[PDB]
Amino acid sequence: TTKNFRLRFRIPQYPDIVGSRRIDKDQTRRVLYDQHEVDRRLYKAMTRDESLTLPVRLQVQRLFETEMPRDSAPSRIVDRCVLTGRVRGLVKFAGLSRIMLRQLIHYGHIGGVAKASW
Amino acid sequence: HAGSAFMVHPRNAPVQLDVRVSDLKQELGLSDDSAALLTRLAGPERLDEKTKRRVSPCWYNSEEDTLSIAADRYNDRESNRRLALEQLQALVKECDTRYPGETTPAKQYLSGFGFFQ
Amino acid sequence: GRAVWRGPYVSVSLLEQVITFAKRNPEWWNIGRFQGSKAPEAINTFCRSSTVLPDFLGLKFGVHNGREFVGVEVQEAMVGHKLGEFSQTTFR
Amino acid sequence: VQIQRVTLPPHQCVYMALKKVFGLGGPTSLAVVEACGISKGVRVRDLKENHVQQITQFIQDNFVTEDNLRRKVREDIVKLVNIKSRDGLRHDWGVSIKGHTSCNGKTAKRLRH
Amino acid sequence: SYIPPSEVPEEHLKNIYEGIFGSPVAEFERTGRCALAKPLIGTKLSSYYFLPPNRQPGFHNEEHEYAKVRLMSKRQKK
RNA sequence: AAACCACGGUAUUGCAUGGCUGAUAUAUAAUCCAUACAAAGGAUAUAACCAAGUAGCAUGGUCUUAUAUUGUGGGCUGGCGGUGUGCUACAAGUAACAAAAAGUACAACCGGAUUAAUUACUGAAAUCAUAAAUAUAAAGAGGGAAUCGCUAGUAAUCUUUAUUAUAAC
Ligand SMILES: [K+]
Ligand SMILES: [K+]
Ligand SMILES: [K+]
Ligand SMILES: [Mg+2]
Ligand SMILES: [Mg+2]
Ligand SMILES: [Mg+2]
Ligand SMILES: [Mg+2]
Ligand SMILES: [Mg+2]
Ligand SMILES: [Mg+2]
Ligand SMILES: [Mg+2]
Ligand SMILES: [Mg+2]
Ligand SMILES: [Mg+2]
Ligand SMILES: [Mg+2]
Ligand SMILES: [Mg+2]
Ligand SMILES: [Mg+2]
Repeated sequence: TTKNFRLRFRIPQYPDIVGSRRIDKDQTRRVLYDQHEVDRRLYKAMTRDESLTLPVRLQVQRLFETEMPRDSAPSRIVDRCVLTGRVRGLVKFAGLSRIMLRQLIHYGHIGGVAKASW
Repeated sequence: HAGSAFMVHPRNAPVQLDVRVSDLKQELGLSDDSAALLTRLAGPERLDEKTKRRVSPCWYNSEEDTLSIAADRYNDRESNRRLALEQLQALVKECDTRYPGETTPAKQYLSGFGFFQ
Repeated sequence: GRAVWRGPYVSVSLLEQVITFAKRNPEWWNIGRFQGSKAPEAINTFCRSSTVLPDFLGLKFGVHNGREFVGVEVQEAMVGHKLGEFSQTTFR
Repeated sequence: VQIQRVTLPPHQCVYMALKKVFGLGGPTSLAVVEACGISKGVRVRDLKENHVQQITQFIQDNFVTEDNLRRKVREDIVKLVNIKSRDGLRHDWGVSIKGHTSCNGKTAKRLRH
Repeated sequence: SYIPPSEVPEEHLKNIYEGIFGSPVAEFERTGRCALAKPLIGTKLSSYYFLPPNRQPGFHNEEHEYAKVRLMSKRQKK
């Protein structure tokens, strides 16, 4: 029957194969947001434009639900580690979790980043 | 930079235009009133205290007697130069019209074109 | 709360439910509701974040609380509040 | 000197003394005295009968005072209780209306209505 | 009448300046310009994850090869 | 969603394991901060008994089409008691307000908790988020047995920055 293999990475910089969880669904949301980004911005401007009458702005408000899915909302998107998919402990400037980042730094696989003391 | 083949650096597009007021007055024969009005329109540079980033497209420096214009509206280096040159001509046209002065070959050349406006 | 100049918020799904209800019972909607007759039926909804409007008067709402639809009949004193303030989710 | 049946201390400034009225505070008391032509340098013992009458008339026309203010607040709370909203139940139970108060909710417990 | 350049209203100077270089956007306006003045980040969000193709033409799938060795290294199931 | 297929699992055993970490901490240093117009003090590194800890990740055994993958609302914040780590205060006016009438108010008008009405801001959505302002103006007058930190630019006290849609004590 059908199969859906877990997303895993085999890289020479790490002695073990690295597995991840739940990156496909978050990618689907990011694509949908880009799909409806233009229309969302137009309706945001109209609903916060005081020169328009309230009866017209109320009708525009209903377009946020009838003309686009709820999963295109930018507030429902989270940043996961690109290698493991973990949400908590993420280091944004590198895109990796603190667990993976620390080990890679020790072996010089992150450009310019080294231990500090002062 | 290492990522040149994957993304265009955002700082390639901006351009700046500088002109010395004393030379500009001599070339176009601007009167004293016209020069004074031009300086007032420009004014000193304004930098936001939150980031210390210049936010004034046009400003005047008294120590160097220089009028500067910054153009970064578009993504192309050349398109910003075309924008900056047009804006400089607009300022000259406004100041000259209010306070007409001497006539010079440069002023006659621009007048025939119409200041490209 | 929501800025007053931006108007009240009401869900599109809730409005469609009321519109269907009015079509089913035109006589009560036009006349009966004002005399004081009770609604012939109830409307179940999940819209706990919608505001109660003056136009919702004499209607019976079954508001979901996680397990069942708790009945809520709209009174004049309830206008301006959310439907979720009259349907309790926790029990002691 | 008594305004709204509240005794004002004689040695205190007028704008400071008026804060003792239920329904007037610092900012509002200062407005009342200045509206009547009294600055911050005038003390209660320096007032005359005409000055007191002007203050009393001004307050009654512009502000809601002790007894009417207390009634208005209570009626607001009672309406919530009868509506049976989330806040109304909390008022009836005698506990705070905040989300997480299982660790520190003592003040609302001793100030029940 | 002759108006000296030093006695021109600031309002007229501002209109000339903004008519040429544009009108800035204030912190809290209700004209609907703040939404349209923000940059779009549709592409930046959708190119965040490291998702190389499962099968690269001309190369072996090391993850697929890794799985096969694991199955052979232990006893079969059922 | 993958075809001489590499199904999935936040299911279980940390007493079957890898990796990583808590746990003795003096002394020393071709290391770092600072230094160039006279100086002081720190940081980092230095092999563990403890079957100590481990649904991030990887792994042997056992279990499971599905103990998988998904939609809407609800819960993790829950009317009660105990208590750890912090912030804000009060005895002690060396306080409080402040743009000095070389001052102003008061004599804990010191303290700023709780609740009512109102408005702004972010967001598709704000009763159960935040801020401001008006009214309201609570406990607290230095705290039992007991107990913690530190020995000089240190304790104490004050301001600011960063991680960082809105949201730090
Ligand atoms: K704290
Ligand atoms: K104590
Ligand atoms: K210190
Ligand atoms: Mg008072
Ligand atoms: Mg599960
Ligand atoms: Mg162990
Ligand atoms: Mg053990
Ligand atoms: Mg331990
Ligand atoms: Mg355990
Ligand atoms: Mg859900
Ligand atoms: Mg928790
Ligand atoms: Mg004191
Ligand atoms: Mg005070
Ligand atoms: Mg004292
Ligand atoms: Mg007391």
